[PDB]
Amino acid sequence: QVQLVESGGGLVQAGGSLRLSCAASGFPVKTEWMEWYRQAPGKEREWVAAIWSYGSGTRYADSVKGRFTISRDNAKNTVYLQMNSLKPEDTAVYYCLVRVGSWYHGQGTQVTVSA
Amino acid sequence: MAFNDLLKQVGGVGRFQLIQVTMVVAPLLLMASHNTLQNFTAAIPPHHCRPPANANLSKDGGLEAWLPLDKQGQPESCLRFTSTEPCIDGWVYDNSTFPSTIVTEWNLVCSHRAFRQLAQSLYMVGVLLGAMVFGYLADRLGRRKVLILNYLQTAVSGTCAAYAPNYTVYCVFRLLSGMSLASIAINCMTLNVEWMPIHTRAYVGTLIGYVYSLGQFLLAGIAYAVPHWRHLQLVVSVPFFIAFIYSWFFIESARWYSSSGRLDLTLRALQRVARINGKQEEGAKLSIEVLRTSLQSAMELLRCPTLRHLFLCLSMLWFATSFAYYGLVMDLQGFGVSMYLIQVIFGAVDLPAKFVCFLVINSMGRRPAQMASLLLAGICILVNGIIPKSHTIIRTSLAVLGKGCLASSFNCIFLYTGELYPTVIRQTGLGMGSTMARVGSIVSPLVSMTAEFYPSMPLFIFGAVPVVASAVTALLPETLGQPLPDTVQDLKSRSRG
Repeated sequence: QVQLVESGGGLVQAGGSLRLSCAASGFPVKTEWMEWYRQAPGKEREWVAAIWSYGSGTRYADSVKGRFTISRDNAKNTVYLQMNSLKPEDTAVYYCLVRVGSWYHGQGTQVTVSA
Repeated sequence: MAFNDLLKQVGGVGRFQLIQVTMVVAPLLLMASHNTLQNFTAAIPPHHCRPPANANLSKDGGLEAWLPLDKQGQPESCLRFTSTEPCIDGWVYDNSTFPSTIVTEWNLVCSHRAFRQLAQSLYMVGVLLGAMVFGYLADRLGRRKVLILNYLQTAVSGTCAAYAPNYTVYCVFRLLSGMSLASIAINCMTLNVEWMPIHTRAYVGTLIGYVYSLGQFLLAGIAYAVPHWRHLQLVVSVPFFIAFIYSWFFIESARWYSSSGRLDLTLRALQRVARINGKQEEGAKLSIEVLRTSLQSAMELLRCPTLRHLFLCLSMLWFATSFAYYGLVMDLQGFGVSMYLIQVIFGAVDLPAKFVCFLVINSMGRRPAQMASLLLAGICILVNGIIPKSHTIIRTSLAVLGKGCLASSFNCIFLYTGELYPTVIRQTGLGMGSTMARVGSIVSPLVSMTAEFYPSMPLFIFGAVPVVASAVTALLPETLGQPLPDTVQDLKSRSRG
């Protein structure tokens, strides 16, 4: 199967920098939809980052454009979502998605902005 | 020394002929409207999976949690999240632009996406059948009984398709509608040609073209007036009921009566026509003895080699022309501009294109005009299909240029095929060319079915077919010298020259 173990969570000061990784196996990272979703505590699913195969297209959301960027690594078969200019409302759990039609919702990483 | 002498003797410019030819061609507006109606009656509005009622939207705070988004910024059109699972609680549509269509009533969407095109292909199968068999049935029965039957059948089928319990009823009634509509389209023109004298031949054809274009206008007018599909189909099909009601007032063509072996009916019809035309005195001299003394095949098509090649090339020409024309006409949901405006613009460009090709063929030639119409149409369709969806006004201008080119190619191919075949088999050639065009309209929706493999591939095929048709159209020679070939041997002798 396809495993999307993800790590990078922790305690980071507001406005800090973090590079969380979503390790992949069993398929190249340039073939399917490496999407991203997050659950703020008490909030519903939200769309933040998304890429398509071969990396010629990439789209963001209203609260994501111009502030966060998504990267890929074909050699490591990993997709990276760096985090800069955090706000107190950004605390969430980021979900890694294999495909738009993938039942493999990731286990998620807890990101805290603190003060 | 023929029926034509009696026709001038009876009339030719009288009130009866003009009133009958403006009264039998009026339903061609709805003929064109019914042919194209799938644009407005089966438009696809934006849609997405409906979240199950188990989840509460009050605590969700939005519908993004239960709907994946595509690259365009809209919710997914076939899929739903699990907290992924396919649409199993149906779909949700909007009513901002299209209040209702067939793809809204019977959710003809992903995993049923092909069924609307299948219904269209079944309607065109009905067209082909109701031409092929009803031509023989009209030759064996008449040209007025067949016309009234066509009016009744098209009206009944239109209403019954407007009220369809499910999709299968819709497809079957569309097949019957195609039957009747092809029969009326191919019978009204021949009845008008038979009744009217030689002077207004192809003048009736110009009138038919004008009526078709006016019907293209009228379709957009009704669509703007009535957007609901169950009401749009009813409004477009109701006047066919009054058409069947008042079409008992037609008068059978005297040529068919004479060809049936009886001249008493021909004499009665001619005296009636003289009576309504007001010149009873001149028609009084008519009698049975006067009529008698004055009124005096695919096998060989597929046997003769030169005839085989001529038929094959003309068949490909009709195939490509109808194929591309219908593929372009019945695909205007994704052209940016509103449906009604682009429809009336297509109807508008219909006329100047026909004027231009007529001027060119009467000045330059027929084969070059057909070539420059078909190749330009194919190029326009290709460059329309390769341009990204973001552009709207340039795409619409390209589409209207393409339709102008298709109409010019239609006129050119009809004229050339009329003045190309030998008089022995010319009528059979024209009929088989029309059959080829009808099966082309059959196959065009089947090609458009394959949008699932690639969204723009139907346009690619619709534009690639005419290009290869024009490329392989090589044996057909120019006919500007007006030789009017009579027999196969004369065709061979003039072929070398």
